[PDB]
Amino acid sequence: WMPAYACQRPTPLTHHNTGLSEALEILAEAAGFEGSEGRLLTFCRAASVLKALPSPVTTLSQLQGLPHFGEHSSRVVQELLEHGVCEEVERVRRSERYQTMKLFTQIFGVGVKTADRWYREGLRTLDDLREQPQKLTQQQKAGLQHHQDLSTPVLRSDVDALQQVVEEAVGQALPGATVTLTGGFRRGKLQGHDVDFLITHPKEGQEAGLLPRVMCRLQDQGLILYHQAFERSFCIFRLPQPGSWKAVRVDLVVAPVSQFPFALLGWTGSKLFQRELRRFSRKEKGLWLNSHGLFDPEQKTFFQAASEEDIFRHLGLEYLPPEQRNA
DNA sequence: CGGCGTACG
DNA sequence: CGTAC
DNA sequence: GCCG
Ligand SMILES: [Cl-]
Ligand SMILES: [Cl-]
Ligand SMILES: [Cl-]
Ligand SMILES: [Mg+2]
Ligand SMILES: [Mg+2]
Ligand code: NA
Repeated sequence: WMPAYACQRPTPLTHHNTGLSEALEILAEAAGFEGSEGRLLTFCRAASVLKALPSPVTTLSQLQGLPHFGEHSSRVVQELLEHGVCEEVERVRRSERYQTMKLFTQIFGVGVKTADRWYREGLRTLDDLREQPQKLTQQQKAGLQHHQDLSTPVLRSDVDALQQVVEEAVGQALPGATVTLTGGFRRGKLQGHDVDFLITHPKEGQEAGLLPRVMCRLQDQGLILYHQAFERSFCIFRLPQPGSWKAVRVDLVVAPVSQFPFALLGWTGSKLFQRELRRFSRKEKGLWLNSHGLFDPEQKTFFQAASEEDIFRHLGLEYLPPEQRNA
């Protein structure tokens, strides 16, 4: 009744089991902070199953037969159904480890391994990190300086303004080039932690060398607070606000038009949706999927796709619009 | 038990 | 090591 | 942690 891969089922942005999925996602996050990738994936997948259900889970029997619910995930749900709280989840939430790893990994430039090393050195607060800049990269320095703004949700209102500004620079860098909104906003989210754009040009090959030209133009307009031949840029942008401005994370990616469907699919996400789709591709269909293409390793050939619809058809999956990829 | 997505900066 | 979905 |  419920297929086992998230790419086999529609997952809307808002759903009927918000509280249950949020709890499982706490345990998933905590597993990641400990390096337990398998447990992170199971808890993420169990959470996603609940997002795909057509109505609220009210009784434990409704978990019977659902993929990715075993003893542990089912006990979490049972406790939430019976008591409104799961003791394990609440213990994680208030733990010094969870709170500090979350605070540290939320920094742009800091991943689990860096956060964990700082944790073991006894560091606990952003001010702890500011006092020891000897230990910070230029990227991490930027992430820490801008941390407060970057912690403030980006709004869909902000996105339209940013896109016009990116389009202006893109059009000077390469007339005819296009800018497409991707990531969470393309899936219908009303706010986000960053804004994701995919850039291409209708004439194959004309996109070569494009992103340095775009970045130089944005920098000359005073709009770049931070950035690093390249085709992906992870920037911090200066975004107007009434009488002031705020820093916003923006990701720019260039793809040749031949690869655009694959890049659009990949950069539209969700992150879990894409991992599940690539796992499905490889394990169920024997095809290797990434944001550049879809490879048949028996015939040693790449599938040509003109659309995301083509890619779903290639993989034998019913098409899901971006708004239903919120796994 | 093995597997757990796959890229670029 | 970090980044992205 | 769960699937196959
Ligand atoms: Cl694990
Ligand atoms: Cl300004
Ligand atoms: Cl990729
Ligand atoms: Mg995003
Ligand atoms: Mg992004
Ligand atoms: Na980070």
